[PDB]
Amino acid sequence: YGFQPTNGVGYQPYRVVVLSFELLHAPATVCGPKKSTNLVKNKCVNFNF
Amino acid sequence: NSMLTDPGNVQKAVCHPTAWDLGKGDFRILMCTKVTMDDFLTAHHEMGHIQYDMAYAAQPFLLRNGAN
Repeated sequence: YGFQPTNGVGYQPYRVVVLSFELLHAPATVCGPKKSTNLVKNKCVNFNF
Repeated sequence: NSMLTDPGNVQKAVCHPTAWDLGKGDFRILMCTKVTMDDFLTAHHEMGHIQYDMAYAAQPFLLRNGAN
């Protein structure tokens, strides 16, 4: 490719990244991000730590 | 990229309406347009060469002319 800056679109360079997820088998790994809040004190509450 | 008037420089540049098809999908019009209905019409004429050029740009290189 002889790329030049004065080239119509469709002739200018594009960078490409191809992500390919390939499963297999395991006991655990990456996953979503859990949410949280601001714990309190001196109040019957329903909590998860 | 196009140069629709003669420049703000006193610039020596052949002032003649024309439509260029440099390649690689790069289309430029070279004219020195004045505010007249004459150059309002040749603007429509010179854009017609561009829209003809943009249409057959998917053929191979040796067939990118008019049909005759």
